[PDB]
Amino acid sequence: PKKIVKDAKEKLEKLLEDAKDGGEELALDIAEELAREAEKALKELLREGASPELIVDLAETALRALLEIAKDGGEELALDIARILAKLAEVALEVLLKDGASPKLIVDLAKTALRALLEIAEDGGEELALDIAEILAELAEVALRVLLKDGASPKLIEDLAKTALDALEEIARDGGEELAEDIDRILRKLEKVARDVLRKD
Amino acid sequence: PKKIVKDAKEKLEKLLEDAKDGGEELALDIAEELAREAEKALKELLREGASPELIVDLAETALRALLEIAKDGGEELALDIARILAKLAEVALEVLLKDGASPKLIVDLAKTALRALLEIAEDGGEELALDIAEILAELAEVALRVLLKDGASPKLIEDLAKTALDALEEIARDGGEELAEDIDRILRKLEKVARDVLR
Repeated sequence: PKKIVKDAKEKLEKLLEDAKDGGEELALDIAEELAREAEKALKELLREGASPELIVDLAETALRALLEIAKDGGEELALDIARILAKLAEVALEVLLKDGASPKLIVDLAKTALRALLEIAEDGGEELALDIAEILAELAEVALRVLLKDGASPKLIEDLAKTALDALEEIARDGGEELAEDIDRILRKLEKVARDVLRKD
Repeated sequence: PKKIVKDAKEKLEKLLEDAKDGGEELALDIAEELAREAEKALKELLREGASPELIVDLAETALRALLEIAKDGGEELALDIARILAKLAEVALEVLLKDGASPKLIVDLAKTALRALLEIAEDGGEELALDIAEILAELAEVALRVLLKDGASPKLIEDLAKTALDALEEIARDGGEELAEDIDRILRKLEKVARDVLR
C-alpha cells in the first residue's frame, strides 16, 4: 500500500537520474525500464488493495519522469518517449477502472497525461506535433471509454473531451495551414468518438 | 488495507457468535459494539489508503452480521438493528465517497443495505413495515445524493432509485389499504427526491 509507493518512487527517481544528460540510446532503455517498474508497481498496488488516489499519485509521478526525459532530448527520442508515456497512461487508467476508481480521479490522471503530451508537441517541431496529436487523440479516446465503463456522468465525459479538443487546437495555433487541417481531421474524429460515448450515456 | 479487513472480520464474526440467539438485551449491545467496531475499521481503511472494494466487502459483511441478529429476534429488536444498520451503511457510503470509489460500487453497497432493510420488514408486522420503509427511504436519499456527488451517470442514479422505489412497493404488496397509502406518501417523497437529483 503506502509501502509500495515509497519503494516505487525511489526506483523511479534513481532511474530518472540515470541517462538524463547521459545518452539518447541509454535514455530510451532507461525509460522502458522506468515504465516497466511503474507498471509493475501499479499492478502491485491493485493486488494489495490500494486506494485509487495512491495509484493516481504513482502514475502521475512516472508520467512526469518520462516527460523530463523527452524534453531535454531530441525529437526522435521525444516521439519514442511519448509512445511509452501514452501506453503507461493506458495501463494506469485500466488499473484505476479495476481498482474501482471514481470518475474524478480518472479525469485527473487522464488530464495529466494529455497535458504531458501537449507539453512535448509545443516544444518540438511541426512533424513531431502531428505525431503527438495523433497519440493524444488515441489516448483521449481510451480515457473517454474508461470513463463510460466507470459510470461517469456526461458532465465529466464532456469535460475530459473538451480538454483533449482544446489541447489539439493548442497545437494547431503555433503551426502553418498544412498542420491546421491535419489537426482539424483529428478534431472531427475525436468529436465523433465523444459524441458516440455521450449518446450511450 | 488487506491487514485491516482480516482483523475486522474476525472481530465481527466473534462478536456475531456472541448474543446470536443469546438474550436480545445483550444482542442490542453486541450489535452496537458490532457497528462501532466496523465503523472504526472503515475509517481505518480510509486513512491507510484502502481500495473501494475492500471497503465494500467489510461494510457488507457488517451489514449482514447485523441482519442475522435482527431476524432471529423480536420486532422491537429488529427495528433497533435496522436503525443501526442504516447508520452504518451511511458511514460506509460516505467513506466510499471520500476514498474515491466508483459509482457502481456505491450502488452495489446501497442496494445491499436497502435489501437488508427490506428483509427485516419481511416476516414482520405492518407497524414494523412502515417503520422500516421510512428508514429505507431516508437511506435511499442518502445514497442517491452521494451518487450525485461522486459523478454518477443518470443511468446508475435512476437504477438505484428504481431499486428503492420497488422495495417500497414490495412492502405495500400483501399489506392493508391503510399501509398502502402510508407507503404511497413515502413513495411520492422519494420520487421527487430522485427527480431533483436526476436534474
